[PDB]
Amino acid sequence: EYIKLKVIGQDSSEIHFKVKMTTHLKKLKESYAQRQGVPMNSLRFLFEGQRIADNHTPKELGMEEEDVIEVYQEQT
Amino acid sequence: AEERIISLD
Repeated sequence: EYIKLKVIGQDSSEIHFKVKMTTHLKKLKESYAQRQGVPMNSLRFLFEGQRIADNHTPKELGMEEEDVIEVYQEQT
Repeated sequence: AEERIISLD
C-alpha cells in the first residue's frame, strides 16, 4: 500500500519518499522542490525516463518499492 | 548525507 521511492538529484543527493500507491505525485514534486528551495516548475521528474505528471500515481506508473525517480532541470 | 525519508499522504 505504501512504497518508498528514491528521488535522485542532479548532484547525486537523494531524498526518499514514502507514498501510497494512490498518491498523486504532485505531492512528491512539491515536497522535493520545497526541500531544495527551488520553484516546482523549474524541475522535471522522470520515472524510467518518462515525465511524471501532477496526477500520476505510483499504481498508474507501475512503481515498486525502492524505485528511482530522477530530477532534472526543466527543458528550455 | 544522512538518510532522509519523508512520508506523504
